[PDB]
Amino acid sequence: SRRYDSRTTIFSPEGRLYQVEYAMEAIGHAGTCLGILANDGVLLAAERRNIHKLLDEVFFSEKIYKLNEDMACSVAGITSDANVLTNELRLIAQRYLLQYQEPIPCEQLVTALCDIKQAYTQFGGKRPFGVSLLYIGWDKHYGFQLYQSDPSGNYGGWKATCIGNNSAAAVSMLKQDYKEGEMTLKSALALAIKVLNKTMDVSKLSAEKVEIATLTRENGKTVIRVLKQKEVEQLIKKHEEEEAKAEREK
Amino acid sequence: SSAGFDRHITIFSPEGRLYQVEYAFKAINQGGLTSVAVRGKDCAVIVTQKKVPDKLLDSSTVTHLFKITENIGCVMTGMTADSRSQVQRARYEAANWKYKYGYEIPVDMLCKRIADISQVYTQNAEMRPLGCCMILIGIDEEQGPQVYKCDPAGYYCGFKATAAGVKQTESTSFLEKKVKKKFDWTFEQTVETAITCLSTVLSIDFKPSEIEVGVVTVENPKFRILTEAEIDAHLVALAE
Amino acid sequence: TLDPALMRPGRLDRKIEFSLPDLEGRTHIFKIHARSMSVERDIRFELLARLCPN
Amino acid sequence: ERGYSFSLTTFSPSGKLVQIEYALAAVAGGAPSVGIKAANGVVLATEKKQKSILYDERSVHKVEPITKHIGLVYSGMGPDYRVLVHRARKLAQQYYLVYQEPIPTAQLVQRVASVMQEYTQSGGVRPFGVSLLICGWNEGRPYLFQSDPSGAYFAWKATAMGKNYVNGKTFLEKRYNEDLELEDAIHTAILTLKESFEGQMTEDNIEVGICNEAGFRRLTPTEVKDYLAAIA
Amino acid sequence: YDRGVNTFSPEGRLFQVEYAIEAIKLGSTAIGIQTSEGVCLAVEKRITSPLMEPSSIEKIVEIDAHIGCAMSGLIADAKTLIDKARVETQNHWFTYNETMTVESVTQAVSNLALQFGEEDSRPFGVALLFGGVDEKGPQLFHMDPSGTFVQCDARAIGSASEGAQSSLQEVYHKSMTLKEAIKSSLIILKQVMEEKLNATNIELATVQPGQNFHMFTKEELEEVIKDI
Amino acid sequence: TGYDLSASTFSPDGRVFQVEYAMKAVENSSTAIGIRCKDGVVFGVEKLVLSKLYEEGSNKRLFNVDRHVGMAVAGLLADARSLADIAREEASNFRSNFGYNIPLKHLADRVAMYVHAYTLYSAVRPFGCSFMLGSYSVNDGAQLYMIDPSGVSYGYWGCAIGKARQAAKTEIEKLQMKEMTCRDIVKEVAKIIYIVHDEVKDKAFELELSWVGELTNGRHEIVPKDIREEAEKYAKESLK
Amino acid sequence: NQYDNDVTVWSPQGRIHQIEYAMEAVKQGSATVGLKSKTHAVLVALKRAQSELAAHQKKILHVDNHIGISIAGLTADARLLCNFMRQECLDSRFVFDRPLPVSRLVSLIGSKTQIPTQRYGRRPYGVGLLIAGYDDMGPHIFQTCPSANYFDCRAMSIGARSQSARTYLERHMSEFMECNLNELVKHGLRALRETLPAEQDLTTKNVSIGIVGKDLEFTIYDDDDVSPFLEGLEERPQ
Amino acid sequence: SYDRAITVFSPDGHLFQVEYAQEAVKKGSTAVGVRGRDIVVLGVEKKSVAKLQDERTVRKICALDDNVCMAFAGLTADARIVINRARVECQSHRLTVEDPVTVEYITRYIASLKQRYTQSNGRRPFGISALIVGFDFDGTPRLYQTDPSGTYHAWKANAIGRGAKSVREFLEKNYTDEAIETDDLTIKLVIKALLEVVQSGGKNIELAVMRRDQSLKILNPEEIEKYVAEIEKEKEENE
Amino acid sequence: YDSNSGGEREIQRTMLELLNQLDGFDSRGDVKVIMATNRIETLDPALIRPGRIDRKIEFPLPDEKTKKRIFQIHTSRMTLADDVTLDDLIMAKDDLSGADIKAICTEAGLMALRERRMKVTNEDFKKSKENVLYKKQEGTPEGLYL
Repeated sequence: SRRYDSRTTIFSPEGRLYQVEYAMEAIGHAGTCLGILANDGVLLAAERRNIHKLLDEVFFSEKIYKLNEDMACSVAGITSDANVLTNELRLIAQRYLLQYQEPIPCEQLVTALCDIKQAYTQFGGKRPFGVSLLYIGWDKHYGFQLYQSDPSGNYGGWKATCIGNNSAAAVSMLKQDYKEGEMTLKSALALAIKVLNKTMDVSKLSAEKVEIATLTRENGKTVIRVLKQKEVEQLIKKHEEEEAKAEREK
Repeated sequence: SSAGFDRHITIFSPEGRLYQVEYAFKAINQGGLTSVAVRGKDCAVIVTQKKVPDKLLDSSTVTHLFKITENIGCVMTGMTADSRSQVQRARYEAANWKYKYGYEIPVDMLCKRIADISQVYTQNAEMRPLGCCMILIGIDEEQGPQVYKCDPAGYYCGFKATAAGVKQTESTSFLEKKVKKKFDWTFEQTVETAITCLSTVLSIDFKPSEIEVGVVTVENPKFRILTEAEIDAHLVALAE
Repeated sequence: TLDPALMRPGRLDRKIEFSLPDLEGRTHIFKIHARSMSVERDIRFELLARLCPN
Repeated sequence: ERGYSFSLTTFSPSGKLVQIEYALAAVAGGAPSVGIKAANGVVLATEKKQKSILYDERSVHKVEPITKHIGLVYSGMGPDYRVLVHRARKLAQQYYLVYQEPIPTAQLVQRVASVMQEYTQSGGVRPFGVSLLICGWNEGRPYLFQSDPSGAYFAWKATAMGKNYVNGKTFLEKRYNEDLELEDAIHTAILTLKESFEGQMTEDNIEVGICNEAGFRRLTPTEVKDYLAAIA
Repeated sequence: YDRGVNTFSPEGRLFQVEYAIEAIKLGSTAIGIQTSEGVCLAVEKRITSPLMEPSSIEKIVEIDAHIGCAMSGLIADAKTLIDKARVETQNHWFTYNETMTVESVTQAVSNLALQFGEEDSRPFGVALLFGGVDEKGPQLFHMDPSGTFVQCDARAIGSASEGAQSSLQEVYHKSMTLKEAIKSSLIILKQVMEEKLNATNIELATVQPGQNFHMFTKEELEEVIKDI
Repeated sequence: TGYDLSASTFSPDGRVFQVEYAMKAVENSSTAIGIRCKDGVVFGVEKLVLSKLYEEGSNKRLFNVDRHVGMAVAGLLADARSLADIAREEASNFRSNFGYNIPLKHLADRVAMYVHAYTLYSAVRPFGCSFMLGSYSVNDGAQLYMIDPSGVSYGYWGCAIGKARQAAKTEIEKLQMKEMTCRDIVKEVAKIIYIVHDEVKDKAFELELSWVGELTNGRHEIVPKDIREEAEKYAKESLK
Repeated sequence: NQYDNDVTVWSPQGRIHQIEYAMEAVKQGSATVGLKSKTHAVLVALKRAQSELAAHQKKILHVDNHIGISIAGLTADARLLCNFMRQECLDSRFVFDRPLPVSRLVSLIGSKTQIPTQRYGRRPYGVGLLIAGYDDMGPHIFQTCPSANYFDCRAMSIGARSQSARTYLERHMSEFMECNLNELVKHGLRALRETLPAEQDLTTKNVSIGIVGKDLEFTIYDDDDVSPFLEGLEERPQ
Repeated sequence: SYDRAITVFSPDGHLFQVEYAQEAVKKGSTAVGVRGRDIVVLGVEKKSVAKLQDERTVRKICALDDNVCMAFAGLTADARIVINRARVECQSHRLTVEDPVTVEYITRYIASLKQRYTQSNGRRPFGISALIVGFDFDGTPRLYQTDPSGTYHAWKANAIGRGAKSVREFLEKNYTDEAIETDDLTIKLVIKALLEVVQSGGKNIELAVMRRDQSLKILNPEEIEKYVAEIEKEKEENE
Repeated sequence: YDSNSGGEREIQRTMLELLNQLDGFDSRGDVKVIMATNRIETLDPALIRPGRIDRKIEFPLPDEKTKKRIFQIHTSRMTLADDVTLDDLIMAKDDLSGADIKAICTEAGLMALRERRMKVTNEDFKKSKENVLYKKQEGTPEGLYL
């Protein structure tokens, strides 16, 4: 009756959280995402966690969820709890357009989700979300933006953030190697291929294990580009050639 | 092992099992009673004894043979209070089939309605799963007689001859050797094997006052409870 | 550490226990433990025993 | 009820969900199955036995249709299967009353699993103990999907669930090539069905359903007994 | 250590309502005296820091026009009982054109003193002192989180609960005056408080039959101190 | 222990201890018996007087559900008045919907399904009561029913509820049933209450008799107690 | 002790302990005695003061022109059943235009206090009543309990040390019929003074008397008119 | 539909969740605020920037209206619910009563919200503590504060966060009227008080002033350099 | 605790005799006693009681204010070259004690001797800060609190 209640609401006697801390320490297992911007364009690197030979890959957007005509996201956590939030956040962006006939800016979409994730932690005794996801996009006020979501309902503005615990070493690379206003669509992609070559434990960076989606602003369209099969491989052959050239000083 | 509250409410064990439903499987056996269902080629016999311990107790308010509709009869094992609540569900949803659809409900469709109700009682963790069994007979159009069995887990299947109650492993093992030797089954061969299977497992060789026969016929599709005089007719006929 | 064999009559008969002061036995302690040191002659000790419940 | 609605599935301090891991243990102790996609149709093959010779095999069915071209089997437990079948039957009709067009097979699995995920997060209930294999030939190319009690969805070519699935997983990894026909797929689905079955494979020990481009077609035991000759 | 919130003791009492009366002892003390010339009322503010501006801390709150109050316990739980007691005097006047008596104010407050539960929360944590002048002369009432309404002649509640009531019965009689009751109360306060007695630690509120609006500020409180 | 808190959980062998605990609460109560003759039902309830403790005629356990239906409640008296209101309210809706007097076969089944429904959930407890239903009709004769706290309700000729359950029904079956008028039964009930329950634990006690049948024109009423007083005079003749 | 917590949980002995813990709440209250005659129903109560300056807590409270009750338990459960008690008397006054009989009022009370003794999450109403009424068949004295068992009695007493009051009433129950008012009341207050220590007694400040009868509306006397009732007495011998 | 009490009493006469929620306020960045007669000042410490990432979205000093300014403590998720709730209330008060909302009315809205949010059932209390600063009509500079229990006061110099007792003890020995006389002296005083909280290299100190005639204006990082320089200049003149 | 073996008896008597010899109460001549352990919760309770010890001095954790002297004191008896920066090493790392800085100073001393030098360069202090101090950085609630 009352002895079966799990009490996902009460503070720790230490004076902090007890249930959300378990998910925020869990989120670093089995997921790796990142995204970089400093100029026109923003990317999203993903990672195929298990690529078995008896699989279809007929969806062509596995971890990237194009949630709007101007935005997309990279999710990591419970697979099925992602599908609840991506169905919700896609629908929040559309009731805004019904009300104003104007596309939703990137700032006040993220705040609309983080109020939902918080409310399932305070009251109700509901299991909280174990989902940390990223944000890209373009608005009419600032432009190309990045955001980092948390299971606690906290967000923030970023330029080189990540998700996975394996990618905590990548932040040490990104603090070491990052440019302020010198991004291209080549210097940003070759940096991300350099990150996932070291942070992932897959040798030689097999092209069926990574996934890259970019957003550019062409004329008035905000083209969300999902690049597929051979441009990944020649990016690796570009990266392996530059590693073979720079090692000649040794 | 016991993890969390797996011994108390309907949740999973670490072994991939759960216990409150398989505790309910032996919630039937405290009645101390056995029911036998036998299907023939043109009939379906339901035979079940009763125990009358008191002389100050009626012989008409005891019998577990219950009439669901004019063409569907049933027998109830398990405990008594839970069995009668299962019957009023069966009487009610057979009536809504007539009001909604127009024709008479099949005996196969009625066990889907019952087993889905028992699913939910398993499913919600804050209520009791009604440990009792449920055996139905009836004549279907262009299909012959049928025998079905519902369970407190919430599953059913078709049958040829299967008993329930306390003695299953002794009664069904008798009925396996009886069926697979490919005997004839007309009317009285079905009734005589339905008596002797209960009479060899329990080993009583009774008097015609404890068992009740609930046979239904292709020629007479009405569910019919036999009289004490004609039960004696079938019993002395198999006594050579 | 109470032996029933010691509570046989002949060894231990009467029960005398000690309890806590209500208000004034505490203030009895405050007045004794302050004359030995140089204190102010314009202070009170009832306020201190109120701040000491147990 | 009272209004309790408190979730009984919480995070472990290690950071996992314990009850969903236990629901996958109930799936592995179920009946084995095998589903193979072979470039013109999908073959679902289950392993259906009876505890005695007293049961009636023409009563309870495994390979089940959904609308006209969408088949569905399972490998978990019995009574939980009939709930989400009846749920998926009704759910495919609201697609048809709105869009007047048969539902794509990718669209059910987004919706059946969204029922099933939200079912675990809610309070007072347990998760299901049934994994599914949903298939169907829509828009030319056939499909073959798999769900789970966590509510995730995948896209296989040739998978196997139930007991001894790792033995069938290595067998289908060697036997199944990139492409076959439907008749080659039925031959190799039976050639992996009795990896851990009994000796006798009659028309009643297995039950196979296919999805042509003409539609879902469940095989009667006559053709199963006629194809089981010179099998494997 | 988590039993039922609504469970009788094996001895017969309650669990959580018993703990509510214990939570009054940590609050500040308050003294009110009923006298036929009028009801005086006193409290101690217990200022914690000189950066804290004192006049935003109040304990005396007027109710309608002639009824004061004195809270002792949790501050924000008392703000719910005050805001209801103000409204329930206004519904009495805009349905009857007369002032609600001091006794029948406290009846309306003491109804939801123990109306907590799961359906239809926790008990409150403050005791009150309602004092006022109505048709039966001046009145003074006392309540508690157990909803035990009662009338007192001169009740003293708060931290000095036992110490003040013993000293108060030493010097009290029936034929008091108002000026005698005011100076007698602060004698009790300075014996039980720990700081000095100035114009910022205490405050008064005296309601009279003629001067119905109880009115007492600074620069008069200093006059009462320096005359004793 | 550990399985005997909620009425929804099962024991590891398959029973419910919350129902088992409530039955022996009814066992710790004074004796109330009932018996029917060929044309009526006679109730008898032993009633305890501690020293004075009340009036002469307080808290009588011979309730009156319908014009032709009686009660012989025994056990926890507070929950007995709850069932008496539910049975009162049930018989009025049969009158309003259908337009004639409630048959006793329904009225036992309608109440027992309400008793059964409090044995399924963790929110409520089972009723700690057991009672008798006695009626008489010109088209159905007299019936006598009996409801336990579990909900098992069927017919009897003579039953007994209380501490002296098995000790009183031993000599009830020594009587005859068909060849007795209910005027003879009244002085036969009075000795059974007088034989059992010796004045050791309880010195003084009362004896209330209620009676419905052919002599009372189907209406239920108390017997003329102060009038003609043939019960206790014939009962105290068994002094040896 | 694990089955001694909730009201829903039974016992392996067969006795619900939350009702048994509610009977002990009634014994904490002060004592009061109700009795009757052929034509009158008089209940006499004993008040307790909290301090020397506070007033005595009132015990007898008026309900209707012919029904008045006493109290022996909590105060929240007192007024919660009191507001239910006043409400039912004026409904039948509004619908049928007649006063309620006393017996069928109390049957509504036992049905009222049954629900919070069976469902989960509710406490029993820990309170004791002495309902004294008058209707078309004579005066009545009813007592209740938190176990929802109402008793039709002629003379009872409930509260602290009420066993000593009952023994006085058993050896004087024969004289409680041919007594008009003055020896009817002064038999009642001799039962209260036997629930007292031998150094204090009734002082016209802790005692109230309510009388209802044939030609008399239910009237509560306290502290002024108790003094004509407190005369011609005798001290308790020792 | 949830019926479960979370905040109950203790055997000694205290609570549980309220003392636990004040612990989360103690694990926060410090933010102080003083007042004057024409201009108010408030600043936050422990910026803890990654120095490669965006910073316009990490701003934790906001305004509810054109008069009232916020500065909270504790966890950041619970602050965002209270702020966007209080923006609605100070906007709906303007709909009924035509005035700007006083600083006294908006703090009773927040404190009475936070109390009934602990009174009810099944609700995790907040873990924030606000500093509400705003100069009302007639030119009345004053500042209030809140508490997770639901109490509110009026202070002249507040300190919250991790190590508020050290900062409040520093302001306790600083009861001058001269520091509230000059404007830039009071701003440097906040910089002096926030200096002994964190490492305080003039880059982790975000302050904002309001001269009771204009909305809040964040001072520049070049302004914070000149203010830290004049603080270090006058401090070395003790010889 | 008292056991039955001959292993603990040499401890409990010596513990009791020191408590006896400290408070023999005959003539001590104003002997001051300073006692220091790390923990207190698994200690002798009858020495925490008054009558013997009435001073319980605790040492709470320091801040980055106390570090800058400890960085100066540890980088004082060495060949500190005039091309090094220590203030960046203070600003970056937020949890390190006197043992850690001394472990940095020795690692800074070792890296100078490897490539056959006398003074210590700035990159040595950077590489010593990034090699030595990566042993206990685990567990902090960043980005949640304000």
